[PDB]
Amino acid sequence: DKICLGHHAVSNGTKVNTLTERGVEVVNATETVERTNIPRICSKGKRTVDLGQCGLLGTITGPPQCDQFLEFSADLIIERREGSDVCYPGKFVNEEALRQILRESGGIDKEAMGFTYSGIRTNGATSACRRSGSSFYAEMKWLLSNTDNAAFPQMTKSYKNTRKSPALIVWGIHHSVSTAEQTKLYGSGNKLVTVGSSNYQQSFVPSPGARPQVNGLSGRIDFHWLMLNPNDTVTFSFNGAFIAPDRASFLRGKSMGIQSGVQVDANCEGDCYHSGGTIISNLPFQNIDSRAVGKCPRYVKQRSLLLATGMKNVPEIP
Amino acid sequence: DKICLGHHAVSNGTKVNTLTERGVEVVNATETVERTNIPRICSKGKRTVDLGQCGLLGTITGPPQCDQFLEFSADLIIERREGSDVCYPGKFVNEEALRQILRESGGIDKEAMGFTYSGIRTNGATSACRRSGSSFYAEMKWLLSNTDNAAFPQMTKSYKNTRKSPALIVWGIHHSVSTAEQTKLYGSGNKLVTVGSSNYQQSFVPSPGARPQVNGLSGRIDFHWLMLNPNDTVTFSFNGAFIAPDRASFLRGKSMGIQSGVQVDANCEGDCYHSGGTIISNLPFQNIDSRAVGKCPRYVKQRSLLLATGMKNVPEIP
Amino acid sequence: DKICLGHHAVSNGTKVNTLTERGVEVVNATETVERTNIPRICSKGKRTVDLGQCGLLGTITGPPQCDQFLEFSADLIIERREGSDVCYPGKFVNEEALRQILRESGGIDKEAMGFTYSGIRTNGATSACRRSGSSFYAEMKWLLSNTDNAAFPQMTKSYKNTRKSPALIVWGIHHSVSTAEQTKLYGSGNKLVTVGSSNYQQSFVPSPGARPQVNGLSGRIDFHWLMLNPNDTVTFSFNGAFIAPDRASFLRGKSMGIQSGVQVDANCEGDCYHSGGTIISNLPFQNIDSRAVGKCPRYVKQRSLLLATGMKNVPEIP
Amino acid sequence: GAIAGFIENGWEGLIDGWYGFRHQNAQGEGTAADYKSTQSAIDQITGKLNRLIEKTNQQFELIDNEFNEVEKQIGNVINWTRDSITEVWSYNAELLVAMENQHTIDLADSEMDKLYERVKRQLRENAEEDGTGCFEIFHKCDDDCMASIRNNTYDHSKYREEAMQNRIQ
Amino acid sequence: GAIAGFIENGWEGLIDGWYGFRHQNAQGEGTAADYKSTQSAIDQITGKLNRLIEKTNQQFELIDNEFNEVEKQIGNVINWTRDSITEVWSYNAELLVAMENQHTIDLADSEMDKLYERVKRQLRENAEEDGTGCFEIFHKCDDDCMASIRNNTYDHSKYREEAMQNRIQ
Amino acid sequence: GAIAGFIENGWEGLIDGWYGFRHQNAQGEGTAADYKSTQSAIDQITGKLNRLIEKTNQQFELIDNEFNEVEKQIGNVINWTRDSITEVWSYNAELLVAMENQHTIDLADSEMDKLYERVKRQLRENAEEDGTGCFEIFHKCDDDCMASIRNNTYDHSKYREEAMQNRIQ
Ligand SMILES: *[C@@H]1O[C@H](CO)[C@@H](O[C@@H]2O[C@H](CO)[C@@H](O)[C@H](O)[C@H]2NC(C)=O)[C@H](O)[C@H]1NC(C)=O
Ligand SMILES: *[C@@H]1O[C@H](CO)[C@@H](O[C@@H]2O[C@H](CO)[C@@H](O)[C@H](O)[C@H]2NC(C)=O)[C@H](O)[C@H]1NC(C)=O
Ligand SMILES: *[C@@H]1O[C@H](CO)[C@@H](O[C@@H]2O[C@H](CO)[C@@H](O)[C@H](O)[C@H]2NC(C)=O)[C@H](O)[C@H]1NC(C)=O
Ligand SMILES: *[C@@H]1O[C@H](CO)[C@@H](O)[C@H](O)[C@H]1NC(C)=O
Ligand SMILES: *[C@@H]1O[C@H](CO)[C@@H](O)[C@H](O)[C@H]1NC(C)=O
Ligand SMILES: *[C@@H]1O[C@H](CO)[C@@H](O)[C@H](O)[C@H]1NC(C)=O
Ligand SMILES: *[C@@H]1O[C@H](CO)[C@@H](O)[C@H](O)[C@H]1NC(C)=O
Ligand SMILES: *[C@@H]1O[C@H](CO)[C@@H](O)[C@H](O)[C@H]1NC(C)=O
Ligand SMILES: *[C@@H]1O[C@H](CO)[C@@H](O)[C@H](O)[C@H]1NC(C)=O
Repeated sequence: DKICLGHHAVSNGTKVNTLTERGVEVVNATETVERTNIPRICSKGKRTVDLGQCGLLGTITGPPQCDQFLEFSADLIIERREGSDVCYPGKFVNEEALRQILRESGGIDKEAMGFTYSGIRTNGATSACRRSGSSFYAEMKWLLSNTDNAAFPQMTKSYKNTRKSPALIVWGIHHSVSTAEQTKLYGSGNKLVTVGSSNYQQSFVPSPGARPQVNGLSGRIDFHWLMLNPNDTVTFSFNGAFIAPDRASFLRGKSMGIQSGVQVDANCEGDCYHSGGTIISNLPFQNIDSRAVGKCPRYVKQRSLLLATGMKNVPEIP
Repeated sequence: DKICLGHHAVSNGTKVNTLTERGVEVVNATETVERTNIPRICSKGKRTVDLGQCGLLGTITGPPQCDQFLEFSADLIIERREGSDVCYPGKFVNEEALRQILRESGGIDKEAMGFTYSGIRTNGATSACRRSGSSFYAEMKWLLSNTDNAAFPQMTKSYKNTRKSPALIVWGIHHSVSTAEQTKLYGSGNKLVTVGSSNYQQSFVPSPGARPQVNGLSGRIDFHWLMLNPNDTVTFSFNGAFIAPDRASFLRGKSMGIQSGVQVDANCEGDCYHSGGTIISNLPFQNIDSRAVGKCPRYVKQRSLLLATGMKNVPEIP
Repeated sequence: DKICLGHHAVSNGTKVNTLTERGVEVVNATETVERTNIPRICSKGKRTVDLGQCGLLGTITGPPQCDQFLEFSADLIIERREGSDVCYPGKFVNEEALRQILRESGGIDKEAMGFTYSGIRTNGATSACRRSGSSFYAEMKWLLSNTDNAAFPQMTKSYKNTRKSPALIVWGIHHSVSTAEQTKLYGSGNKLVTVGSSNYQQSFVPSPGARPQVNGLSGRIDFHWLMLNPNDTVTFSFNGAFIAPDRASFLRGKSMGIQSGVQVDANCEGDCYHSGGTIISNLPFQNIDSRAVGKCPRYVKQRSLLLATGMKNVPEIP
Repeated sequence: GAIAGFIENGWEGLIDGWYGFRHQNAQGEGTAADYKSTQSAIDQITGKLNRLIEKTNQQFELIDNEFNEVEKQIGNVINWTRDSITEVWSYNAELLVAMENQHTIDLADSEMDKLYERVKRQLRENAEEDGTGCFEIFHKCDDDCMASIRNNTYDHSKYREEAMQNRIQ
Repeated sequence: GAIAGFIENGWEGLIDGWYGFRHQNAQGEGTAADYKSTQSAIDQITGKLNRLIEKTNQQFELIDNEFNEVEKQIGNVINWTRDSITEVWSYNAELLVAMENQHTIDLADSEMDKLYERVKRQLRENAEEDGTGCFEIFHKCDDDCMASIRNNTYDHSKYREEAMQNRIQ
Repeated sequence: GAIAGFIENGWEGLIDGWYGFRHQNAQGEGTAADYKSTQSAIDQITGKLNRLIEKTNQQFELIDNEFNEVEKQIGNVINWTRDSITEVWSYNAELLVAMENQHTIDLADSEMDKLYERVKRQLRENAEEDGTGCFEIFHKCDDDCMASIRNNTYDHSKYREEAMQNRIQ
């Protein structure tokens, strides 16, 4: 008569690593590193906007591409590679800092700044901003002299933020293809634009000159921005080459922005994104994308790290 | 006859975590995460200066608020929220880099740069720098033309650092409310200021224009700085709108700077600070402030991580 | 009759640390923290260039010191402290970003940009760039007016990158010692230089003024650069004070750059470098240099961390 | 036609538990799983699993741009920081799993010993170890007796006379 | 009115030590703490504590500003770096304590076994395990005899005849 | 002139192995190393070593400059990041070695116990523990008998009568 103590075992053993051994067989194991990607943006539960051809910074200035998004609202914001912030060729100064701000803004609320003009044209337009016909940035006014080569009057415009949130203010400096063109638009002489706040002081001079044709145009409009504190005032002093704002922007609340090249899905629910889709996993680590954002498992180099969920496998003596 | 082997146990058991269990009782445990804050700045043993209304950068230029600190010496430097670097409205370029430098300077030693002037006023003053009457920055000279609208002579001033430590040099560009005011002070025509070293080259043009009233004033003075290497020379070329230095600064030794809103205590001895006070602890971690500075336990998210200091608690069979 | 079970032991025991004890003796241990430095740059297998007196940025502009390296090729690039990017006094804007780019370029391929000039001198030279006699940067053209004080014609030059890699383009702004000297070289009036791409827009004005003598000279040439995308074009608009490029640069492939002050060795084979030499080790950590680059063990504070390679040492009862 | 326990070999037939009993008597051979030891091991392993599921509430946002590349200097600083942090987590991950796996294996070996030692203490002086994880029982142990050992209702006093006799001669 | 040892239950009355002895003889019941096993455990635990007290000499200074907020881009890079480093230390802290606690518990269980096994080796063939962490002593063991076991001065040769007799019949 | 095993003292004369046997019989005293236990320990320790040799393929490049110091703000951010990362690796290194060393020591103690327990199971009822890691053998065990124990060819059935006799009286 005999009684033996034993433990189970299999022929289906899987190898893992320990402090000592490499490839020690255990009875059962599970993966800790996620590699399974969902090639969609799972947006269920999240108010989602697909900017498409609209560049994120364009939502503030308003090229034709962004007409739908001038006061957009979102929990999840998606930039696309085809997106463009611009109709008339140019770029923002400190663009990326501004993008990062808008990605978590929750969208924007626009409000008129109430600038009035006299002895001056405001209908500056271009073929590059076609909206039915030639037009311009929807939130901006392209100011000219009045006739041609005529002198541009020195002007001063101010705006106080009477709200409880900071106001996003944007203006543009126009760089003509030639001093001849600058003169034709704003008159002769040097041109100066000053922007004053109570925590901000900057200055701007235009730079006329030949540049490569972009959208058929060799002129550039570069945009500038500041955040205006509550009850603070911005003042604009200028005498030409100034792209004035018509409305200011106010951040709605909270959101998250991503850059992606895959479709959206409002059926799937997710919380960790990358340009290739959504990572839904309870696993502590992932090997899909290091730049993934949201609430994510930590990115690792290894594609697989097996965690033993069973004892060491010891084959039965046959 | 019988002998039993056993171990102690309690009814006062405290729960901890392991690799496997969550809330396993042990006989005794201790906290590893500090949460106990001392709402004071424990300064015993440390030479401490409470800048109060004086902004740290103000110690170099010298508004009335910083008259006590023009050549201050410290082991521990404390900035306050009410502090201001400025009397006449303005700001430093690259301000934060300069603050970080002064926080560990050990204080400053001032030395005359020995600039002499002719055909020019140097008594530029303002109501915003009231010191008995109207005055100006103590370490700076506000240069004017001579009468009013009169031409400002082109000037060139140089200064060699004959010491073994780098010299902190500061100058200012004045931005008038209008070109009319700029002309009244420095004469007509464009204005240029050039600053040359042997490792530094920069240039400056003033930007007259209307700005919001700060301290009743719509003009701005923005300050610039460089570090002058030993035996190297700085040269100032200018023709107006130039706020000249009178003295240079030399760093005394070593210190640490903090920003705080609680009182100072010269009785308590500390080495880890945050805006809310001092963390004195032998514990490896703390959950008080992530931005705490000095010699500190590492900041963690968790408020509590209990370390077992005793065996597993097993209640006696009643 | 008796049989005993035992384990080996020594009098030559070495102390290590555990979770509990500090200085527990084990039979044998080995070091995990490398401290053994090879005071050479082990370059076997790697195509190595020792720039010596040539500064890395100088390889693009071409002072006499870099004549050997104008189209250099390397796997390993070594900067030296005596190196200089400059003959005529000046510096690059965004210098360090450019250095970081060249350190991993694999060297540079130069290609003519094909600029032609009329009504203008191009033989701008200086005593500071002595190459047999007075000369200038090898890859650049110092443009003047024609006679003296004569007007500099407005010019516009463009260049398209017809290759599949981005082109490194460099130009210079000349800052004269005085407006008198600026006028003597480029004529009277304000001077403007504009640089336009399809992703880049900048502008430049010279700043004449007295500066400390460097290499006997008080003028400064500061260099600027951009990367030109394939099929994109850069356009230069200027009327004086412009240091034009003659050739563009193309990155060869892949390399690594280091800064060192020790000799080179083509016999030793290495992969982890610092300014003091090469770290060759299978150990996981090192305590030699925190800023070491290449493929390295992780830097640690401790000079020694002994790993037990044997059991606990228990002395025999005598 | 002998049976053996742990110590050179597991049992591929024990399919209703992790640890178990295998006996042979006049009634034949049998195998049953022990609940308490198996459940202890499963509770500890699942305990590990849940601990590794505890999600983080830290949210991270974009710090650079893969359409419009950021400025070189700040971009290289960012990449250098990220790659540094990735090395750290890659190391942490590797070490965590290796450490946990070593512990999973060891506590499993531990449970096997605790079961064996328990049975040894039940049988007292009525059995001897065969050296393969089994006990030679020096008395008649039918299926009912074998079952009594498995549920700790075995009273060694009942078989002690009979067993000590057979052990001594 | 029986006594029991470790294995289902500790002793809330053992208040002068961590590990101890509990006996019953004609003189009655008694409990005393073992010094060597208790001191070993305390030395190892305090050893852990001191290791976690070893302060760092690395000093850190302000890298941003909570009165005058730094520039957005460099500020977001800084926040992203700090939060990343905080996640790392939060993880390290959690893992360290969990790991140390598992070890503290295990080495404590180990000391209990070493004490039990030592006593088992002292008593040789004069005792049997009852299965509750106790030894049934098959001879007369008065208080002086019980004390001799506690200080390892127990000579099993002295009681072996008497004990083996009572064990066999 | 007694011999003793593990439990207060190692053997400085065991120079051809980590674990071993030491006997005394009429033929005298002898010491030999056990291969299987020694090789197990060596394989596990070298296994640790190789695991710590697994080189990283991550390459790092210069992010600042020690000839021409970078801008103050970005330079302080870089230094703060590097020093932070150094603290992390310094901690990791310290913890890794301490953890591994604790494990190396423990698995070594484990191998010693497994060897001792194996021998105990070979000898069955023909021996008794002396309490110093040795076995008093209650029969004649010449060099050939001692060698049979070392290579697990010892049949306790052969000496059981003779041994049980000497044990009981
Ligand atoms: C092998 O391990 C896996 C992982 O633990 C086990 O699968 C789990 O099963 C439980 C209950 O059936 C589920 O709650 C888990 O979600 C499963 N995990 C996964 C990753 O699928 C599996 O049961 C184990 N094998 C055996 C035979 O028990
Ligand atoms: C429970 O654990 C704490 C922490 O180790 C013990 O308190 C320590 O006591 C020693 C000596 O009395 C002091 O040196 C430590 O500074 C104390 N630590 C703390 C955090 O106060 C306490 O003794 C333990 N409980 C018992 C009953 O021993
Ligand atoms: C003490 O430990 C060291 C480190 O493991 C041992 O030296 C190793 O020996 C093996 C084979 O001889 C080599 O493959 C390793 O490269 C050696 N390592 C080092 C760092 O030199 C040494 O053998 C150990 N001592 C004894 C007596 O075995
Ligand atoms: C708002 O601004 C006005 C002037 O624009 C100023 O007098 C006042 O102090 C500010 N704050 C409040 C709360 O009104
Ligand atoms: C100091 O400066 C002078 C000129 O200002 C220069 O000639 C000299 O080389 C410098 N160094 C020393 C050590 O004098
Ligand atoms: C290249 O540039 C030309 C004009 O310079 C443009 O028309 C063309 O689209 C560009 N791309 C290709 C592939 O030719
Ligand atoms: C950062 O890393 C990505 C991924 O390799 C690379 O494409 C990018 O160019 C890097 N950033 C910079 C500024 O080089
Ligand atoms: C950095 O984090 C702090 C704490 O939440 C926040 O107040 C601050 O705005 C952040 N910095 C930037 C630039 O957003
Ligand atoms: C970074 O650290 C090095 C090493 O101490 C130091 O020399 C350097 O000055 C630091 N960088 C800055 C910008 O202070």
